[PDB]
Amino acid sequence: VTDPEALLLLPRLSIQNANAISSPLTWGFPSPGAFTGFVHALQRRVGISLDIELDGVGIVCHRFEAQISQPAGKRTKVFNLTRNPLNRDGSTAAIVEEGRAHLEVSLLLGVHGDGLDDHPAQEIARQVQEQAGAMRLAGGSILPWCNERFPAPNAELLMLGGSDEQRRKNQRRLTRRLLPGFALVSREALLQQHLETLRTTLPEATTLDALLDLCRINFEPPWQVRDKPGWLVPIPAGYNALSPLYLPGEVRNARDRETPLRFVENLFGLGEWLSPHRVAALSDLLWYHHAEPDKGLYRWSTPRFV
Amino acid sequence: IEKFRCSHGYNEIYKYSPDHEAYLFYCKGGQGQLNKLIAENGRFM
Amino acid sequence: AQICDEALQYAARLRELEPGWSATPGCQLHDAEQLWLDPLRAQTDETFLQRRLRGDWPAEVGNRFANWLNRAVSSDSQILGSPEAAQWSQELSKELTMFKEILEDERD
Amino acid sequence: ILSTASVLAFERKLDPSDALMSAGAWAQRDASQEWPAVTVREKSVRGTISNRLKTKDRDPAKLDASIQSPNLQTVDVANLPSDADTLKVRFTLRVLGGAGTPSACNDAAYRDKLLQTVATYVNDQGFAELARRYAHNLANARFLWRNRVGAEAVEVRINHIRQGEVARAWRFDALAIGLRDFKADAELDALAELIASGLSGSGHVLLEVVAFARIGDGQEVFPSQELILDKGDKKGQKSKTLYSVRDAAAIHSQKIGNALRTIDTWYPDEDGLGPIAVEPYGSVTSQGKAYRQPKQKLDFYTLLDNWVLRDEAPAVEQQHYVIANLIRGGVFGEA
Amino acid sequence: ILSTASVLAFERKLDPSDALMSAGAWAQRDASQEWPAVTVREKSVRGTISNRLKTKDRDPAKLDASIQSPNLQTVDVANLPSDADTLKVRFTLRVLGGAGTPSACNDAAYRDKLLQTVATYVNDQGFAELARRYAHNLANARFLWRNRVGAEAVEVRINHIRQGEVARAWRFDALAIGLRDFKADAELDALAELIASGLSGSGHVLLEVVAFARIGDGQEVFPSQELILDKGDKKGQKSKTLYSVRDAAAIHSQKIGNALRTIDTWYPDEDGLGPIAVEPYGSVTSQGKAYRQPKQKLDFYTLLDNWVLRDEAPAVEQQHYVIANLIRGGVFGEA
Repeated sequence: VTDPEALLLLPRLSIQNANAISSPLTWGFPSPGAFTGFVHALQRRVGISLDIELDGVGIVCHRFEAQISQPAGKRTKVFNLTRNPLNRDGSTAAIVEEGRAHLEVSLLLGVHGDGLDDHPAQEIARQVQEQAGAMRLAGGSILPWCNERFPAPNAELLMLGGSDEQRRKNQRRLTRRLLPGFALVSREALLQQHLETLRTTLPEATTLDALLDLCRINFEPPWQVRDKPGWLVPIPAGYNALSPLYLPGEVRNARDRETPLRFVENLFGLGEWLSPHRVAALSDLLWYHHAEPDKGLYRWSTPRFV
Repeated sequence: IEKFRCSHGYNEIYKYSPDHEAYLFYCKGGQGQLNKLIAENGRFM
Repeated sequence: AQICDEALQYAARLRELEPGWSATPGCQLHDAEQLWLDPLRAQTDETFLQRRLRGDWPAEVGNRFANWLNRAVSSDSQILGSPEAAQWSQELSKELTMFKEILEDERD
Repeated sequence: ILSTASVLAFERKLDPSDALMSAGAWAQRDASQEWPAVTVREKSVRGTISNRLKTKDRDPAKLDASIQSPNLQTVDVANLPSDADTLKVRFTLRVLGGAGTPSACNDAAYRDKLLQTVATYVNDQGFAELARRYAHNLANARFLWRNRVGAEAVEVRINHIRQGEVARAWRFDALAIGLRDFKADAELDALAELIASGLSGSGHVLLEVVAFARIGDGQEVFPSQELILDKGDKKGQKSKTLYSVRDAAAIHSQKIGNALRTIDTWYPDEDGLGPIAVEPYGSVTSQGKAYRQPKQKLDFYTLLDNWVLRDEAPAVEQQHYVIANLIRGGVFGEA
Repeated sequence: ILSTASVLAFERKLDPSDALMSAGAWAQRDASQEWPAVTVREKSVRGTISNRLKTKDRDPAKLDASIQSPNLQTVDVANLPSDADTLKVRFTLRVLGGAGTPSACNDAAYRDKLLQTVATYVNDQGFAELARRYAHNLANARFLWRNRVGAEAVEVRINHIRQGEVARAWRFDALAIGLRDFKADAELDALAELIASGLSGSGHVLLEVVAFARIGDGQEVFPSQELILDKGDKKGQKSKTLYSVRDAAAIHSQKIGNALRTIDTWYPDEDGLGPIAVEPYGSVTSQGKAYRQPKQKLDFYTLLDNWVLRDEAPAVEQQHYVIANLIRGGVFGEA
């Protein structure tokens, strides 16, 4: 969509029990839809008051730790669960496996609007930080950095630079700040061209199979592993329609009766974990919302990446 | 030029190194470990 | 580019994580680096090491890293006689130039 | 049927020690108990390439570019002091005895046959040629390996050490006694009888062998040479490290032992090439040629198996060689 | 067929020692046995940037910011004392002989052919040109490498050391004997006959070479230079280390040997460029050029392989060069 007028940096945010179950096919880091919905919840809660439009999100993930455990004698992993309460008779309830993970991410969220000129930059930065302190990011509480050495503050970098050199200079200053992490971007063109080459190899190939080929460490005979460009992962890239769009007060047991509902299903794209100084433009690497509601296809990606 | 040399009475496997022109001590074992290492790494360098 | 990325990554996580680069002194720390102790020399010594690092701008780690990275190719006489060593050196020089350009701006 | 035992391990008779090389001045060798040791120190060498090129590197531009980036090494070097012209190499040698008895043997019948064979040898002819040749290799300072090759005068002093002190002293001119002839001498025969009584188990023999060599003031001496890590860069390469026990250069014990065993003048090839060391398939590493190959019937293994199993006793020279291999020690037995 | 041997190691004939440099005053050089040694001491140096810039550092503000921060070093330096104008450089040289025999050689047929080739050379013309040129490089103090270049008067004293004392003493004026002409003399032929009898194996030759040089009071002398570890900070770098054996400055033995070998006036390029050191693919590392490249048929390897294998004996100058390489030593032979 539209380009950001400024680039706010929420600092290293600790999330204690995020949803490690991203999707029915992927586990690990939470879905980027969690971060885009979080930024839209931030806009819904302070962006209408500071007259700004917080839009887009850059995911950095300084550290990650899934609450998993590899069982004895297996190559796979399982999830450490919680003990839910008993039922009304004292019987143990049926265990529903939820993944939990401890994250330390920082969010490069793009901000544009008329509120940039009305308030100081540090003022709106402190406002959205004090709002995000009372929120949750993927089902996990945001730990607010109390009584450590020093709180990591904000810096709203203005994307409009007086030069190209000043723009690259404070961009390099920001990239040094979010440097111990690993930026997550949407790489769907590489998945599409990998589909084309794999279809050239053997026809009627799905890009589900191209995704699966880009995930696995496949071996080749002369033995040599297939090289992979970068840290290629599968991500859930939004939802696809399974149902016609129902009326607000038509579907039974919705969340609300003023919003149209539609039964949907995940869409598994591809993402790439790269170091944040590779991109040379932090105006990119932001995850936006692309609905196109008449067709379905509610999805998120990083447009203007390459 | 053989990649492994078993010293037979002393139960030592010597693997050829190319930097210095000599064999160096690889592991212990006899003919079975020698044949298994030949099957894994291939002889004749 | 990836090996430069994780070298800068290792340097960054050491430089922000621990004060261990200035934990205990001696005679041997390979102190000409001055990148793994960025807040360990300026946030503690005000004019002793911070003015000895901001004007000097110690970014010389690129050529020592190139000497370490030169081991990665085989030391074959045909590999050095062919133009593959020339292509190797020009791409390595470009990537150490980028490592230089990111390593120099540590005083901002 | 009397097959060969699957294990045989013979322990090493003629045990020498690490030979500690110290330095000083000739004409006071008799006061050489406080001579300072030769220290191994580091110098740094720089050499142009001199190895053969493999017809691909014979481009003159590539050759000049290679010699413009020359090889920097450090080397361990050991020299005499600049006021000292004599190298004293002092070790002790134990002659144990009980040569044919193995330290391990599966077959009891083979062990009885081997013990009968060695005892038949010793009764027919004692350790009299073997100890004569060992006493020669103590007398001519062959254990001075490259420290002997240009020496002005070498002199060996061998003391038989009884309960605390010298019981009998020898003193030889190690250059008059050649490196290739086993002659007879009144003192060499006395040392031969002492090593004979040691190898026969009829006495405890411990010799203290001291060898002085006129090399020259500050010249290089050659201790035994170790093998290097090669974990670091190619300029502080450390291309050569030398042996030293405690800040004092030394020759390895098995190098002294290899020079002691150099008695085999009975190999089937030409005898003008001198004695070689007693080895099965009697081989010399410097020449890279294995005399006593098993295609001919003259290695240690076929001679021992013909002597013990099927009673084909070889000629007296070849059984001297077989018993010298039993004195040398080792594991002689299959997998 | 007679292919070349796979290993070929020749031991170094003409062994020099580390050239100890001490200091004193001229006209009492005859009492120069208690002269104090030249000590290697440290001093600080502060340098401006003076190397070439690669058209990215040619900004004036960047260059001024560079010259604002100068580089600091401590360097090892060796000077004469302020009351001594003469540098005495003293070493011993041991001439061994037996130049044809390799110390390690695989093919016995190649070894016999190479021995026959070198014996044919020695019988046709002994070590007489080579010893005359080695005696010149002893006579003119070429082993004083940079300590010779500004000296007012250089005098070399060479003593043949027998059983404990001087058998024959020489004394040369090393500046009248040039660095480039191998002329004839009365005393240089006596030294050439001595080095001839040493290299022929017909006698033990140990020369004590002492060279004096009028440099000047407190002037800098130039011992051999070690290489550094490069481990500490940019202020106390210790960027220069000088060789010393025990608190006494010294030139390396291989540097004295490279100055002694500088006899090769038979390389195909111009002979106004002087003699060079005897190397295979005869190369001077200062000049960065390799004379006797293998694209011409005048390196050591193709000359030796045409002489020994296929009997193509070269001109007597080239076989002087080949036998000078065999005196030089080396690791010859392929892989």
